[PDB]
Amino acid sequence: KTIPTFEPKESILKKLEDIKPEQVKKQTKLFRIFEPRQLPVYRANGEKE
Amino acid sequence: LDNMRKAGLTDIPKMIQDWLVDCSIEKFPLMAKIYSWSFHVGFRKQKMLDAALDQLKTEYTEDVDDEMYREY
Repeated sequence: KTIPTFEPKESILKKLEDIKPEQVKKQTKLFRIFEPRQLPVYRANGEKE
Repeated sequence: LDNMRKAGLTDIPKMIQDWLVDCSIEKFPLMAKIYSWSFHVGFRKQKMLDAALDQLKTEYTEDVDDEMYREY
């Protein structure tokens, strides 16, 4: 029998003695946004080195 | 009352129809009397299967509200 599936949001709780303090962020690799890359280059008049 | 007559009852629809002409409470215990004469006919001792299947017929639908069930 295909019963419908009523899902509340359920608002997951704790109490104060069971609140875990925090977990420190220790750093992984150095958070780069840019990196180098080889590209070709073209002298003035347009042609290539 | 049409079902009542269709089942084969003649005098007792007549008592319930001629009572409504006045709707008095002095003749009304008759109704109560009738309401007790129905349950002194016996039990409808049917089968376990079909008696469960009187209850175990379900019509569950994806057209109801959600505003209702959450408040419920």
